[PDB]
Amino acid sequence: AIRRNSALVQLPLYPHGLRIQPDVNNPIWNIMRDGHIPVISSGFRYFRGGLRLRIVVEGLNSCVWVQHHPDRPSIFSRPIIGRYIAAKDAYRNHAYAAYVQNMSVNRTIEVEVPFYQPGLYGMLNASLRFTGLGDLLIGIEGEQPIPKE
Amino acid sequence: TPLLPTTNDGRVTFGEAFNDLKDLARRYQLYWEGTILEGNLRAIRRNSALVQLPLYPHGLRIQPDVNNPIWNIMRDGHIPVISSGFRYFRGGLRLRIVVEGLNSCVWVQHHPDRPSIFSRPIIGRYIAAKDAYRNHAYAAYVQNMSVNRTIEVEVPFYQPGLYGMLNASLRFTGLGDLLIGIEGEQPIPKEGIEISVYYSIADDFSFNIFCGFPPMVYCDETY
Amino acid sequence: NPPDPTPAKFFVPIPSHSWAHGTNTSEPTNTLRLDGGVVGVGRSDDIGTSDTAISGIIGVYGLLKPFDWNAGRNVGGHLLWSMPVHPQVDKDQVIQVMTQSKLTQYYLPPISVVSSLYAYTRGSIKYKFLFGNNPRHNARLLVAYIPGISSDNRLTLERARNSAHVVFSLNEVSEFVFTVPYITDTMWWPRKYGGPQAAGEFVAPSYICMFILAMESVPSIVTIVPMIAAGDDFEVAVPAQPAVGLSRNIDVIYP
Amino acid sequence: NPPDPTPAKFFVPIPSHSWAHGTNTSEPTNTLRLDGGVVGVGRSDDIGTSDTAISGIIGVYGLLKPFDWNAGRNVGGHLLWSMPVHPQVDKDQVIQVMTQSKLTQYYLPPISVVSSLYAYTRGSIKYKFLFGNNPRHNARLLVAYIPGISSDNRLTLERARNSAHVVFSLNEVSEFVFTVPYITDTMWWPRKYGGPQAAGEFVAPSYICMFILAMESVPSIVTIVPMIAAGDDFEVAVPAQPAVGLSRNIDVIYP
Amino acid sequence: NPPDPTPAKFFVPIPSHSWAHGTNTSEPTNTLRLDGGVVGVGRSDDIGTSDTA
Amino acid sequence: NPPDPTPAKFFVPIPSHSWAHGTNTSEPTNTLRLDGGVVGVGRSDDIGTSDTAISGIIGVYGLLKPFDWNAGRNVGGHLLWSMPVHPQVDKDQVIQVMTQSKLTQYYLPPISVVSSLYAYTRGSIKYKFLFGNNPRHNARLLVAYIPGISSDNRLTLERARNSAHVVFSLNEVSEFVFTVPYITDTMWWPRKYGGPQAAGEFVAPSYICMFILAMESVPSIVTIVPMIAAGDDFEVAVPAQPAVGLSRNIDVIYP
Amino acid sequence: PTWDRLASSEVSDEYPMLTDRWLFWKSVKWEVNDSAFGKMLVQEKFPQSWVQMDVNVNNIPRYTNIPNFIPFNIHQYMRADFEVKIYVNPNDFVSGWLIMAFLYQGSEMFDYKLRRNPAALMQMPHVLVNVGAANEATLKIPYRYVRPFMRCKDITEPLNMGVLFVEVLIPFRTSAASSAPKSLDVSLFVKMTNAKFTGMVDGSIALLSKPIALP
Amino acid sequence: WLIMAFLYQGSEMFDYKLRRNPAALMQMPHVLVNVGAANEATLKIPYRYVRPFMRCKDITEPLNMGVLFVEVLIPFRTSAASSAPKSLDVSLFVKMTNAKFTGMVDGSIALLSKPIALP
Repeated sequence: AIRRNSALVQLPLYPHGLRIQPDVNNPIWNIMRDGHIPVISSGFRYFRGGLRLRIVVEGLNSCVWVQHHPDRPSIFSRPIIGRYIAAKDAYRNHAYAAYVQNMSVNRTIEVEVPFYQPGLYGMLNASLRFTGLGDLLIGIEGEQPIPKE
Repeated sequence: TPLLPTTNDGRVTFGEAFNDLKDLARRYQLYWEGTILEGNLRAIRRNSALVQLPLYPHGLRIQPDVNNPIWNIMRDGHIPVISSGFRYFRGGLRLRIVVEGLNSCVWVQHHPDRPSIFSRPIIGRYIAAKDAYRNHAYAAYVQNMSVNRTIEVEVPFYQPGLYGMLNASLRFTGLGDLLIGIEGEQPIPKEGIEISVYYSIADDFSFNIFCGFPPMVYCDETY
Repeated sequence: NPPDPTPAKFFVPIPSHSWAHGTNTSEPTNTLRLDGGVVGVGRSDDIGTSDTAISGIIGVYGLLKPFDWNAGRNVGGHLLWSMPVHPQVDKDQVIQVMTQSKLTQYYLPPISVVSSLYAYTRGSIKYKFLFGNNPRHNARLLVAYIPGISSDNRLTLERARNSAHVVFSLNEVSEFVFTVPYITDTMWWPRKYGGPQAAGEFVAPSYICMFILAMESVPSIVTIVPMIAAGDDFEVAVPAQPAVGLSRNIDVIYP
Repeated sequence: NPPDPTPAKFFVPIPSHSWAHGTNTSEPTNTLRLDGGVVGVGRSDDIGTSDTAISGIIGVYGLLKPFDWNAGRNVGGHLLWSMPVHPQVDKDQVIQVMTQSKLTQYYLPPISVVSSLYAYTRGSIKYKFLFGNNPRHNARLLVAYIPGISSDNRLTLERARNSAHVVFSLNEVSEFVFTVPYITDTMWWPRKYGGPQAAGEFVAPSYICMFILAMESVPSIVTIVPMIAAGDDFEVAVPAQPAVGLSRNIDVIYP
Repeated sequence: NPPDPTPAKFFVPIPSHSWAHGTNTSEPTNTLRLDGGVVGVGRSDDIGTSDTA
Repeated sequence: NPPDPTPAKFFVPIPSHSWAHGTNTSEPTNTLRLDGGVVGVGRSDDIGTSDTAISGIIGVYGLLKPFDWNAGRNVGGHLLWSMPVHPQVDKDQVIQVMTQSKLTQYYLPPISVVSSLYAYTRGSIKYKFLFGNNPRHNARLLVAYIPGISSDNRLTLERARNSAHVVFSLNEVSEFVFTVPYITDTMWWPRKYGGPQAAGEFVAPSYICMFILAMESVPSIVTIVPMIAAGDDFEVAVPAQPAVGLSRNIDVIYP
Repeated sequence: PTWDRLASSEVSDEYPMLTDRWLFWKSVKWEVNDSAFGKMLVQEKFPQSWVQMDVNVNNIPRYTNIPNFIPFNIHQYMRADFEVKIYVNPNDFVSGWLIMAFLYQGSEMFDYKLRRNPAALMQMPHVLVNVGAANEATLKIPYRYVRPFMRCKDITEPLNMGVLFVEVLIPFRTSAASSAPKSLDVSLFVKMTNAKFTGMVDGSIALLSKPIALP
Repeated sequence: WLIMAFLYQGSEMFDYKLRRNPAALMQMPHVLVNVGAANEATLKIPYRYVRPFMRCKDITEPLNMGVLFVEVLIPFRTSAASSAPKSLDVSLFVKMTNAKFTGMVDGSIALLSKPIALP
């Protein structure tokens, strides 16, 4: 409601991908199931590395900050949308690794999330609970017109 | 007692070192953000100043309020906190001014010989009579906002003392006002314009005499 | 005017440079100077740097709230004072300044403030105790630390006499320094007042406790003031949202 | 301030870098770290790599559904078990877990899963058989493979005794390993459950068959469990749409 | 973090590369392969070329 | 036609080059010439340069408004003339040309005009006095300067005889040159008529004063004309909004 | 410079005189009458079930009683390589097979219950045991865990590094007559190879609890 | 116990009154003084100031380089009897190490004023 520098998605980062919900209105998950990366990941118990992401956010024209919270537990297996994002991830924080991109210049963000986490491994195939590389947060940077659709 | 074997400030487990607070202060953070509406601005306005932004390494005096909550719950960033522990500094700043909703040109001037009069930014019309327009011969930088909406500028340390005072309240304590302004006739849209200023330390910056930290507050009891 | 045909290169336009890069990089910027090279503010030895090297900061002792000892050797085999050992000290162990419907202002040590700026931590912590007696008094103290217990419910003078402990004679010096090492199952420890987990759902990687084992010419009350600084082998890991903020403006807006 | 006139270069703006490139390239990206160089997570020998080298994976045997042999030497000159030899095993040769109106879950061997990720394949396949007898029983088995026939309608104990076959004595070991080589007219073989052609319109590049040629103190029933792994000279070719998916969520939405 | 001030260069944006060039040039393209270098289909003597001279 | 796959580079588009860079850089521009290299206007020795080196400009004396001495040795132990020593001379010490409801035109010395273009300054200032007597007259003068007082209210012939002073005999030459050095607590001094502070809230870094200690064949009136130029060790610091403008058009538009 | 030394400044306490020998643990008995494909004879959190094999009358494990688990009583962090031997007792007139494999930190995978099927057990490190020859078979389990040290007592669930499986690869099959057995006996011997204990405290400073079973 | 620390140009910080608490004084350069032993303790204050020279007279407020604190770290505690004191005496000795004066004028050319106290 009061949304001036606020988070849009709280996206838990798993090498084995999210728990795919297969449904009717986007059929890449129904018929392809999940990609080659969840399949290769299920065969292994641990991993030690980072991810590379590409966030292509359509229909938005100003700026899209992306923050990485490496000290956050792996609480959910789904992404949290908009308002429901917790009270303390609901806005851009200070001093976390972030990256702002103006969407008029380019609509594709290329980011690499590092492995900042204290164990010998990070757990693949999961269900403190510091198993992985914590939430990535995507958000708008100012007053914007959220279009219809 | 026995000592714990080293990891080189983290280079052994992660990939990098973390041995200097000067290095964390080189990661940008929000300096000031606000809106400027058409009436709030000046009447005969053809080459005029929009904000007069006092430049402090310890940041501005944060007003925590309801309509932008980065200040209420996060308080101020890592740079005001590291700055409060030191008495003097000798360096410049790096800024990023992201001015939204404006389509022509945005001159940014640096006035290094100006006193540190305010601890807040001055908006639009209220900007003093002699900073109200772009001056000559001051270091400036014009950027057309259609090409790119982000201005990257580095303000130098042009100021005559051995130090510049951190934690302040002639009075030549710091690196004076930065001025942001429009370069021509423009349509100031309804809902004004938003300016976001990010800043950090420059590579020629320093923190000097370490006195104590002041008393802090915890973020976790803001609600 | 020879024609130069070279195939155009693919380039990806972006609006700015890295927002996260602090070190080991060179960043392009438009400098508001008359000189167009790599220029830096002038210096001498006295305006001179690396006064921000973390070990030099977390080395400075910071004072924790003074507790006192009342009517000697006093109460036989008793627990005086104890706290979980971790870089941010517990809010009840810190000199406070409350004000009504503002925030609470804490005089955190230099080690606590620096550890509110990072995500992990590890290494030994030094405690420096200062006893407000005078040589007439005598007593003994058992300072011990226990490496894997997080709550004081279970420890007593005979359970804590089996850990690593030094017995302090209460007259050999006023200033006694006691180093609790870093003994854990893991290589980096999260902070207690940033993330990750749920505030009071926290486990410090050890406990420190102070156990015991009345003239009329001397002051009854012996006051002890504890100081805390990071050991020589102490490190901090990832930059994170500072757990603290300046008290420049202690006002707040609860929901 | 000398003027630098150099002719502008032609450049082609694009939105991102290669979506397909895995190896032998360097890709630009904005890394969310404090350090601005080429940085990688720290390591030791034990957290250490190339545990994903394909030959190391497809080398691990995977179990195929156990069939049994009933009442000895039993039925004179008979066909026990046979299947087309190709890296993905037939769905009726695999331990299954049906559920009603969900998908069917198959315990594919390590060789089958890896070959669902690639477009072509070639090389020998190892079969490891394990006989649940005990030395009292005896029999003989003719395991042969025929290189160019795709359906078992036409083969019998005298037609299959003219191919490359080994006669296994059923008591020399429990674990017998039988390698069917790669003999084809072509250099790469498509998979059976991805593309190209029409599912059951498939031709494996050979058939393997097991032919035959009753005490009361010993168990009548001898159970045989077959294991399958890729040979030493086995390779996979082009990355393609995986023929399989994880059973993490076995729900589906038929049209 | 030393500041690098180098004067921006003038560049002329165009939508693609030469439509007419057959020889003696190298053209940039996005190859739909797993390998990111200069790669070409394998050969022997019998699948071998300049049969179009 | 070999394919060249090289990863596209990230580039940040901006509309122009530095507006502030004067020196030590090369700037791209489109030159309106037939020749496409680094070209410059032809020269000889006589059309030849660095006639703008600041020391060569601020070295030229500029005249300040002439005051006169009236009826000799005249008034016992008296203050003749005095002003704060700083690179821009005070507006009442400068030959003026008023006009009604236009601006006021000042004949500033070469040192004053150059110091209206810079933010700081430092170094000694030379004064050259020229006495319109003829050898018949005699008198004495005490020119002294006081380093830290900004207003003449407090000084007198016995207070100013304790500073650094030279006693000038009024007949040894007509042209007397008196250098007041640079003695301050700070390394650069702001200008009086640009920023920073409030005009007449200014403190010059010293005062210069001229103290005293009648024929009928000779002219009673001795006129003194003062000249001012920068010393050999004088420097200017940061380019700032010029405190002055050309009088090409002396019209103005008050609010 | 190895990463167990990067967790604990105190050196490790190594008592090989009272560890590092073959200890007996459990014996389990499987029937002819409920031995099918994929029957689970042993499904234990390992080495938690081995070290806590000795129980009270109120059912709290006590490290004190076996000279092998004497250091587990006085430390809080520990790390060690294991080896599980399985012995089945040779009866000649029956036949059947056992498969024993170990699943590193198995109990917390989202697909745990799907990985019990003995087809999936032939892909993790395993061993096969007959009733004729191939009676003994020794597995090997190096220390592989998320953190360089395991907890020895509660405050949840110390010493849970994996899951040990023992399942029926080929069913326990008998002759149809009365001189045939109804069951056999399967015995599981354990030992520790590189036992490093750290964080030496008292006893009675932490507690154990009645241990929980895998579903 | 007494704690004595010095705060370079303390009087002009925005958070001056918050830095008086003796917890904050243990972070600036300080010394500790008992009544038993540790009677004498010498601080050291090198010249650190915004400009390389300090003013010696008015026209505001010459020679203000910092603030010197002396506070009670552990309260002055006595025995409960009459032979005990009601107070003690604390004496502060100063000296200058590298004294450089410049801009030699007369006297009576500048004035001093009645000095102002810190709040």
